Amino acid sequence: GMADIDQASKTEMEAAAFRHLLRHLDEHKDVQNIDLMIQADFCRNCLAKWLMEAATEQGVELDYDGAREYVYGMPFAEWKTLYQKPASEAQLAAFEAK
Amino acid sequence: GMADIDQASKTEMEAAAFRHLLRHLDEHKDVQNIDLMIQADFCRNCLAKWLMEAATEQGVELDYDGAREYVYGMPFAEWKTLYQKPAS
Ligand SMILES: [Ca+2]
Ligand SMILES: [Ca+2]
Ligand SMILES: [Cl-]
Ligand SMILES: [Cl-]
Ligand SMILES: [Cl-]
Repeated sequence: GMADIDQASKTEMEAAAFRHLLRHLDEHKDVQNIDLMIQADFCRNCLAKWLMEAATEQGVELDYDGAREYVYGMPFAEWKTLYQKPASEAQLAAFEAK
Repeated sequence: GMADIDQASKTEMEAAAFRHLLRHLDEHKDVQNIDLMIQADFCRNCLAKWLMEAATEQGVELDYDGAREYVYGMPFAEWKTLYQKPAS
């Protein structure tokens, strides 16, 4: 199991799995952040925030724009223009519900 | 940005963010795998499969039950009996 694997390999595997998640989300641009928030309490923006937190743990610098640019594969502003639809009344309500 | 960070730190950050997502999902055991499949096209089993694929990349064995035990924080059988509900 995981307990049996050397730390360096485990870190590489967890890193690889994270990058896989980024590709998956990039391949499903129809999957909206507000729906991720409603269903699962996280979205692409949270992954960017979590990277910034990890940057602090590693003594390195990453700001939110840089983190988002990495997560989205381009500047957030461009992603928003090209791909994002604003929330529906039902999504706002359902977000307000949770 | 991310391209400016040394490779070892960047790897550590990606791994940390993956472990954060695991803790997040463990904190939301209410969030069923079906809803994740519906809304996001992946679920906890997917994360475990991706970890299996990453193990192969690293020249180590991690089988599916091993991967799921890690992702879920306990054997999947036990998780299914305690947390999984039939789909409405
Ligand atoms: Ca990407
Ligand atoms: Ca866990
Ligand atoms: Cl979105
Ligand atoms: Cl957003
Ligand atoms: Cl489930």
